[PDB]
Amino acid sequence: NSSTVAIDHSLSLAGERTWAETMGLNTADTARLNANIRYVNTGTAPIYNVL
Amino acid sequence: WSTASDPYSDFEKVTGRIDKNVSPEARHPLVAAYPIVHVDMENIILSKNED
Repeated sequence: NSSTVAIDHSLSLAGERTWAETMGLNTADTARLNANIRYVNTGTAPIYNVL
Repeated sequence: WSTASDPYSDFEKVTGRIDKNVSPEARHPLVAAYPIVHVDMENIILSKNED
């Protein structure tokens, strides 16, 4: 017949470096446009307030 | 003033002092002159608003 009585102490030092990257997107609004345009008059009379 | 009640007088219609885009068979006073406009749909574009 035996009887074992025990005790423990403990430390722990945990250092962590986390890198993360995320790319969100919406399928309805993927792209935005921009046009570079000129206006040409090949006619004979001038035209005003051109839209 | 307009026997066909279209927005053009009898005299303008027989004289020719009219919008020339009026068809020639509509240049008779008993012939009405009016637009008929209807829209056709060539293509659909659906976009799923999912992000």
